[PDB]
Amino acid sequence: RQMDIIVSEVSMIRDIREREIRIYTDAGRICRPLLIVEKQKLLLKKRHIDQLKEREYNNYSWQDLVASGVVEYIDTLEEETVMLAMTPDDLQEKEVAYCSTYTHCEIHPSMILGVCASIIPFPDHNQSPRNTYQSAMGKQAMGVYITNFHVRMDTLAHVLYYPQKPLVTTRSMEYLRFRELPAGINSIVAIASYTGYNQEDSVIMNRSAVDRGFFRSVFYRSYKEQESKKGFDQEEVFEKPTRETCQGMRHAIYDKLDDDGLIAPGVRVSGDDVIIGKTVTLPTKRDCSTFLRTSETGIVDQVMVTLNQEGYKFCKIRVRSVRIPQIGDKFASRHGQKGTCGIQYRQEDMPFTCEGITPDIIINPHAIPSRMTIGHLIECLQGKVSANKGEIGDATPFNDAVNVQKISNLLSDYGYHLRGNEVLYNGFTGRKITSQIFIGPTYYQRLKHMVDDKIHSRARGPIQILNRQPMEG
Amino acid sequence: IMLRSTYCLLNGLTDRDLCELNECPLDPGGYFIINGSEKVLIAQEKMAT
Amino acid sequence: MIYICGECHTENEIKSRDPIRCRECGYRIMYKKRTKRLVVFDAR
Amino acid sequence: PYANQPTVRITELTDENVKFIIENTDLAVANSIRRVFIAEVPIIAIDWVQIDANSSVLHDEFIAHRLGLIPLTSDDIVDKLQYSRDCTCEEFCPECSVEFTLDVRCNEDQTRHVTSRDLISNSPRVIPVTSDDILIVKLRKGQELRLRAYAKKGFGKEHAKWNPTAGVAFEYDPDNALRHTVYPKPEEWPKSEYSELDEDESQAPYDPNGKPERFYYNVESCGSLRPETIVLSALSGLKKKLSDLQTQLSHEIQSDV
Amino acid sequence: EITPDLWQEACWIVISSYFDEKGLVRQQLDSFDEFIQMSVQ
Amino acid sequence: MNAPPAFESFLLFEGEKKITINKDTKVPNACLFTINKEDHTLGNIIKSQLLKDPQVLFAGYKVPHPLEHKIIIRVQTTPDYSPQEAFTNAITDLISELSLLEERFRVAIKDKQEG
Amino acid sequence: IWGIGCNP
Amino acid sequence: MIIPVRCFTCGKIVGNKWEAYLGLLQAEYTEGDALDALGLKRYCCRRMLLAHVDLIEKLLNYAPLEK
Amino acid sequence: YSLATGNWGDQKKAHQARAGVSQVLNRLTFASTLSHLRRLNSPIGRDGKLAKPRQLHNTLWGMVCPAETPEGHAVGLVKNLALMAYISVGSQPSPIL
Amino acid sequence: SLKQRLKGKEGRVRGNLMGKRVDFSARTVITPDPNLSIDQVGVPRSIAANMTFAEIVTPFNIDRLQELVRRGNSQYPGAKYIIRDNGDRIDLRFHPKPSDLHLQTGYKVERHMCDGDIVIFNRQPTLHKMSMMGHRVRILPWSTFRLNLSVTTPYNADFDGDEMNLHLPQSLETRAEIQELAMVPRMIVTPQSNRPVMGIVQDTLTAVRKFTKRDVFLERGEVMNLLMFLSTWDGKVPQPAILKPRPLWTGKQIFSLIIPGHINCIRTHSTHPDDEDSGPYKHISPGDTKVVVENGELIMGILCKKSLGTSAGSLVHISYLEMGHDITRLFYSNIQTVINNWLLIEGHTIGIGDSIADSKTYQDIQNTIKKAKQDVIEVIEKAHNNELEPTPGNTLRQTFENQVNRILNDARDKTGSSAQKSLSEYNNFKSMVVSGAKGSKINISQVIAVVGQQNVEGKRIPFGFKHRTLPHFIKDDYGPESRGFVENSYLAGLTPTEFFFHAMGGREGLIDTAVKTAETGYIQRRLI
RNA sequence: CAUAAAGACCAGGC
Ligand SMILES: [Mg+2]
Ligand SMILES: [Zn+2]
Ligand SMILES: [Zn+2]
Ligand SMILES: [Zn+2]
Repeated sequence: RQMDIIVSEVSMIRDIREREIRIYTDAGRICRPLLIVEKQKLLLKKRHIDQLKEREYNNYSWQDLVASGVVEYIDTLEEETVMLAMTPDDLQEKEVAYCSTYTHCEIHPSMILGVCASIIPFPDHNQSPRNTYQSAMGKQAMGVYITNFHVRMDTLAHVLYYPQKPLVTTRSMEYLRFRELPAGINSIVAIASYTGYNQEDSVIMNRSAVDRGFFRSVFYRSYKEQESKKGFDQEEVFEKPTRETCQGMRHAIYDKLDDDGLIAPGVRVSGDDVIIGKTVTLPTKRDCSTFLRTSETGIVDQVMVTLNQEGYKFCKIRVRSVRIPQIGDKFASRHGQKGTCGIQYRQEDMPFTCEGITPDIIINPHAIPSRMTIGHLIECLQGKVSANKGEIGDATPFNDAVNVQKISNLLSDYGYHLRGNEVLYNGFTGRKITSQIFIGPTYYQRLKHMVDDKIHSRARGPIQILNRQPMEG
Repeated sequence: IMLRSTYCLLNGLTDRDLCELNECPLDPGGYFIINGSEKVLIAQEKMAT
Repeated sequence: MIYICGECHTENEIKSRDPIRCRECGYRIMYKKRTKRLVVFDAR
Repeated sequence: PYANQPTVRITELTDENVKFIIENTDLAVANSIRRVFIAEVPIIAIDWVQIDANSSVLHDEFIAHRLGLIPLTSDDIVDKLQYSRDCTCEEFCPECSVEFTLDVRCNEDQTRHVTSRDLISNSPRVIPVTSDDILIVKLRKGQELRLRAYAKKGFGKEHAKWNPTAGVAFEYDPDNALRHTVYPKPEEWPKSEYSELDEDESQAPYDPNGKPERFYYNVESCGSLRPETIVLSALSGLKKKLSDLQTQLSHEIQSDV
Repeated sequence: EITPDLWQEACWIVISSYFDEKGLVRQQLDSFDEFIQMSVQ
Repeated sequence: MNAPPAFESFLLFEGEKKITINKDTKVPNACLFTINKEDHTLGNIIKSQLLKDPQVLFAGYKVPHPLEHKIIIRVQTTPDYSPQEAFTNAITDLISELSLLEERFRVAIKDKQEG
Repeated sequence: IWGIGCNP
Repeated sequence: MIIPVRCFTCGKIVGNKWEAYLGLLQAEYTEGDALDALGLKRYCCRRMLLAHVDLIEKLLNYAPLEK
Repeated sequence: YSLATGNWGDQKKAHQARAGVSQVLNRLTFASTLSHLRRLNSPIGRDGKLAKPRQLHNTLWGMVCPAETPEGHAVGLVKNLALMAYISVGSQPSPIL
Repeated sequence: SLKQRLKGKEGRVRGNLMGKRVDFSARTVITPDPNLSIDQVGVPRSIAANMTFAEIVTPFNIDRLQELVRRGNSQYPGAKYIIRDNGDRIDLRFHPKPSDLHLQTGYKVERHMCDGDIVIFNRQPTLHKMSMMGHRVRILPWSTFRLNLSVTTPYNADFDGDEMNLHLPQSLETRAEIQELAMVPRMIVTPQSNRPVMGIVQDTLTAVRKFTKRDVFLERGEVMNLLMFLSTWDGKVPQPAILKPRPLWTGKQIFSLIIPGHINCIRTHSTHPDDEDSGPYKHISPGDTKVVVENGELIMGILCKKSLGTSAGSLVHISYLEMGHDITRLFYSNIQTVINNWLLIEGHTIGIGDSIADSKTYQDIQNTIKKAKQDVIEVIEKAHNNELEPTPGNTLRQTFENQVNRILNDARDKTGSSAQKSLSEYNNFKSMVVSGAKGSKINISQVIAVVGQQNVEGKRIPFGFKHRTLPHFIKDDYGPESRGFVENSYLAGLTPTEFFFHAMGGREGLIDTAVKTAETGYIQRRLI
C-alpha cells in the first residue's frame, strides 16, 4: 500500500483451502484500480477530494492518491479472494445485511465499457445485440479525424463540413475527447409512416436541409508516382508525352499537363485524364502515365514534389471532391438503427407543426418494437428537453437519478406534451393527421458507404489472358 | 521508434511546439512509421507460463 | 516552374532534371504554385 | 357553383413577421398559398463564383457554398430582372445579374473576420443585409481571398437558397370541433394560443355540420424581402400560374377540332 | 470527514484525475519503453 | 452521377405540351386532363374548386410517381354539360377569388399602418 | 435472454 | 468547422450570432438565457448554437504555405 | 521487414508465421483510432466452430468490455479492453525474495 | 502443380466451368419504391446507358432503327454498334464515320436498354427458386435499383445497404422463355409448401387492419381521392352505407372494390375468442371478427395477416387459384397503393406513451416478483436442510434447478399477462402485434414488465469464478438475483450486475447465427 | 482505339 519495498503491480493471492500463497511479479497481466474499505467505512475521505479539484496549482494527483493507501490495483486472480461493494451509498449501510465484510469498492460501475461503447446514450435500456451493432459502427462514421488533416497526404480520407457535439452526452465522453472532434449532427427526427418510401429500414430526409449543408462532406484521395532507372538504357522521367515521340497515346486529354509533367493545383479533372506525365525510353519512348478512376470530376488540391530515400524525384497529388447526400447513401443512429435514404422531399412537402418545424429525417415506426431500441426514444425526449432548457443532457448509464417521469415533468413545463407527441399537419393537402407523431431531436451519423462507390455495369469489356473470361472487380 | 515515447522527438512538449512542427496536440501516439505508413502492434493473447 | 519551399516558404524556380533543394534553409519538400486558368463554380 | 369572399384581419405587423387571419375560404387555398410563401416567390441570390486567389483554411467551394446563402436585398427590383433563360443576350448582362467583388488581405497579427460587409456590389439597391455581420471565413497573418460573385434570379424550387422565408406557421381549428385529430387522453394536451375554451375544459363539443374555416398564419422573414410583400407576390404568382393554364388550355380546346 | 451522498462528484473527480495523469495509450508507450530501456541490454 | 438538375420540374421541354385531352371510354361524359410540369399546389386547388359545382359527379387528381413531374385530373359531369367547361369555369372562379383576396390584403396592410 | 425454453 | 449560416430546418440566419453568444456567456449568463437574448425561440435554432463545435480556431494554429 | 508486412518471422520462412500482427492504423474517425490502439487478439483459428472460446466470460468484468466485438466469423475472438484496464509491464523479483 | 490447378473451390471445374464471370450484368443498391408494380423494377439511367440489346433489322422497324442510329452515345436512346451480315462490327461511339450509317434487312443494331425489357434479378445467397425472378424494366432518374415492397419476402431483402444483381437476356428465345416461364407474377405460390410466398407485409398491413373496422367512415372527398388510385375500377361510384344525415362510406365498402372477380372466403382474425363460436352471436360477432368475403365483397370482419399474408387458404391464394396471375398482380398493387394513400390521412407512430403502464399495474408486478423471490428462498432453504427428494430421471442438482426454473418461468408469464391486459385501444405496440406486420407478445412483456432470465449453454448463468458469478456476491449463492433473473424492464433500466448477464445471453445468441450458416450452406450443396 | 501482370496477407459490407 504505502510503497516501501514492493512496486504496485504485483499480485498476492492466498487461497485458504488450498494452503498456499502465490505472488506474481510477471509481465503481461491485466488489472484495474479499486477503493479500499476498512472495518466498514471507506478510506477515501473528503480531505482527499477537496485537494484533488485543485490539480493545476497544488501538485496533488493520482500518484499521491495511490501512495496514500486509498486506491489499489487489483488483477483477475486476486479478484477471486475479494469482496466488492458495487456502490458505497447503498451497500455499506446498516440494513438487512447481505454481506458485512467488504474489502474493496468500485469507483463507478460504468467504467466496464470500452471506447466505442461509451458513446452510446443509455446503454442499460437497449437490447445488447444493438449495443454490439453500434460498437462496430461508430468506427465508420464520417467526421473530423485529426486537426492537421491539411498537411497529411493520406489515401481516402473523408471529412464532414459542419459537425456538432451531441445534446445527450455520457459523462465519459469528456475523457476520450468527443466534443473536440465529433462525427454527426443533431437532427430533428420524426418516427412516423408517411409515404411508403421509408419501409424496411429507410429514411425520408429533408431536401431543403441538404441544400443548406446537412450531412455534406469532402473526399480526398492521393496518388504516388516515382521516377526510376531500371536498366542501362532504360530510364523514367517526368515529361509531357507528345504524339510522334511517345508511342501509346490514347483518348486521354494530355493538354492539362504543365511543363514539369505535373498538373498544377486548381484545375478540375474529369474521368480518364492524365494527372502525372511520366515516360520511359524504349530499348523512341513509351509512356507509363497514370490516369484517374472512372467518373469522379474532382479538383486537384495540392501537389508535393520531393526526393525519396534513394534520391529520385517523387510526387504526390491529392484530389478532392464534394459529396452531397442522395438517395442511396447510408445513415445510422447511435442505437444500431442503420438504414439508407429512401427519397428526398422539399420543405413545402414535409409534415409541419403549428409553428412550421418540418422534420429533417422521417423514420419508420416498425424499426422500434421487434428490436427494442428504447434508448433511442429516451434520447429523443431528453434531447427535446435539452434544446429548450439550454443545458446538455446527461445519459451516463447507471444513474438511478434520471427517470422518464423526471424528464417528462421537465418537458411538461416548456409548453409541450409530456410524452413527446405533437400534432403534425399534412404537407400535400394541409389537413391535420389523426394520430399524434413522436417528434424530437436525435444525433444521427453519416456512414462511409455511398452509392457512387458501389454502382457497376458491364457490356463487353476486357478479358483475362489465361482462360479468356471477363475480369475481376 | 514508437511515437510520443521517451526516445522520440516529440516527448514532453507543449501545444505551440507541437503545432509549430505540424503535429496534432490530441493524436495519442503509440504507433510506428515504416516506409510512410503507420503500423500498430496488436497485443496477442497467450496462456500463462 | 516556380515552387514554394516547405519550411521557410520562399519561392524558388526548380528547373527540370535537377535535384530538389531550397536556398538558405536546406530543405527538400517543394509545393507547386497554384494554377492561373480560372474555374467557375456554382453556389448550388 | 362560384367563389366565396374571404376576409383578412391583420393581428400584428413588424419588419420580421406578419400575423394575419383569413376568414371564409377553403383548406386547399390556404394550403396552396402556404406553399407559395415557401417555394414560388422570386428573389436574388448568388449563383456564380470565380475564385482568383484562395489561401484560406476552408477550401474553394466551401466558401462558394457560404456565399450563396447570404440574403440580398430584393425589394423593388426583382420584378424588373429577367430570368437568365428568358434574356436573349450573351452569357451575362446587367439586366439579369448583379456583379459583386470581395478582396481581403490579412497583414496584422490579430485574426481578421471576413464578414458580409466586405461584399462590394455595383448597384446600391441589391446589397447584403447591413445598414449583424454574417461571417464567411476567419483568416491568419499571411492568407488572402479574392473573388467575383454574380447574383441571378430564381425561386425556391430550384435551390433553397432562394426561399424568402423562415418558418411559415399555419393552423386552423384550435379546439376539435371537427375532430380531425383525435386525442387519446385530452387532459394532457396544452391548449393552443388561439383557443377560446374555459380554464377547465379540453375540447369544443363536436358538430357534424362543420367545415375548416378561419385559418391562422404567421409569416417570418430572413432579411431580404419585407414580411408583407412575400404575401402579395405569392398571391400574384399563383394567379399568374392559373392564368397561364387558362391561356394554353383555352388554346387547346380552341384548337381541338 | 466522511463523504455522505455527495458521491456523484467524488467518483467522477477521481476518474478525472486518473485520466488526466495516464491517458488512453499508456499500455503501448510503457511496454515499448520497458523494451528499449532494459531488454536490449 | 445520375442526379438530374432542378429545372426538370418546372421548365417545359422542347416538344412536350402543357395539357392534353383524351376522352375516357368507361363512362360517357368523362374526361382526363394530363398536366406536365406541375405538382400538388395547383391540382389540389382545381380539385377542391370542382367539388363546389352542382353538375360535377367525379373530380380527382394524382401524381403517378413523385420523381417525375406531372399531374393527372379526372372529371365526370352530368349530361348536357361538358367536363372541360367545368374545368375552365373552375379556373376563372379561382382567378376572381385570388384577385379579391389580393385587393383586400393590400387595403388591410395599408390600414394596419398609420394606426 | 428471455428464459429456458425461449431464446437466450 | 465554422458556424453554419442559415439553419437547416427553418432558414433563420444563425451565422451572425456566434460572437455575440460568446460575449454573453463570458459575462454572467446561462446558456438558455444567452440563447433567449438573441431571438432564438424554437429548438431547431437552439441546437445550432447550443451544440456548435468551433474548429476554425484550431485550424488557425498552423503557419500558411506562403508567409 | 517484419513490421512492414505483418508476417512475424523471417522472409525465407514466410508461410510458417503468425500473421496479423503489426497492421495499418485506422483513420476514419478519432474513436476508430483510439479503439485500434487498444485492441486484444486471441490466436485461435477463425474457421473452427467450438463456441466455448467465443462466449463472454465472468472474468471479463471490468477489464475487457462486453459489447464491442466484430460481426462475421471473428465474433468473440477479437476483444477491445476497458477504460481503466492497465495491462502490466513487469518487474524483477529480486527484492521480494 | 497440375493437381492444385485442377483442384476444388476456384479451380478449373468448380471455378471456370460451372460458375464463371459473365457479362451484361449490373449491380447496385436497392431502395423502396411503392409506386411500382410487382412485375417491374426501376433501373437508373447510367446503367441503362451502358448495357445493350442486339436487335435485328426487319422491314417492320427500319424507321425507328434509323432514328436509333442517327442519335447514338450522345443522346441516350440510341445505339453503339451496327453489325453486318459479314459479321463486321462498326461502332457509333468514337469516329462514327457518318457516310456509313445505312441499314438493311439482315443487319442488326445494338440498341440501348429501354422501358419494358425483360431482365433477371438476383440476391445472393440464392437459397431456392423464388430468389431469381424475371422483372420488367422502367427507367428512373437517381442512382439505385428500385423494387416493390411485397417482393422483399422472396429475396429475403431489406433496404439497409443491400446490393442485387441483374442479368440481361440477349437472344430472343431466351427472352421468350424467361417471359413464359419465370416472371414474378407466375411465381406467387410455391411448390415447396403449396402456399404463396408474397404477402402484404409492412406499414400497409397495419393500415389494412385499421382501414377495415366499423369505425372507419369515409367522406365524399377521400372516396374520390382513393378511387383515383384503382387501375381495376369500374367507373361507377358505389352508393354509400349511410345516406342521411350526410353521405358516408365505410372501409369495407371501399376495400370490396379491390377484391377481384367473384371469390369466396371465410377466415378469422387474431383476437377471435375461443368461446364465441359455440353459443349465440356466432354469425354477428360483436368484436367484428370472422372475415366473410362473399361473392367478391367483404361483408364483415377485420383483416390482418391471417387473411392477406402468407398462409394457405388466404385471400391472395384463393384469388390466385380462381382468377389467375395477371389479376393477382393487380390485386397486390391496388391494395398497397390505396392503403398507403389513406395511411397518410390516418398516420401512425410509436412514442413512449405507447410503452408505459399505469400506477396499479406496476404495483402487482412487484407483488408477483416478491412472491417469486420468497418462494425461491423457501425452496433453497428446503434443499439445504437435506429434505429435497429427487425425481425419476434426475439428480439432486437437476431436480433443484428444474423446479427453480419452474417457479421463475411461471412468474414472468404472469407479469406478461399483467402487461398485456393493461394496454389500450389507441396503443401502437398493440396495433403492430395484432396486425402481424412486426412484433411479438414477448417484446411487449420485455419492454414493459420483465426482461426475463438469461442462460448460456442451455442452463442458468454458471459459476465463472470459484463459487461465485461476479465478485460482488457471496460464495455458493443460488438465488434469482445471483444467477441472471433480470427483474427490471427495458424502460426502468438495468443494474450493472444484470446488464453484464444480458450481454452474455445476447452474445450466445449472436455466436449461433454467426456459426450456423456454414453448416447449413454445406448440407444444401451436398444434397443438390 | 489500345494497354493497364500475377500472387500472398489484412481490415470491412449484406
Ligand atoms: Mg439487411
Ligand atoms: Zn526553403
Ligand atoms: Zn445577361
Ligand atoms: Zn430552426
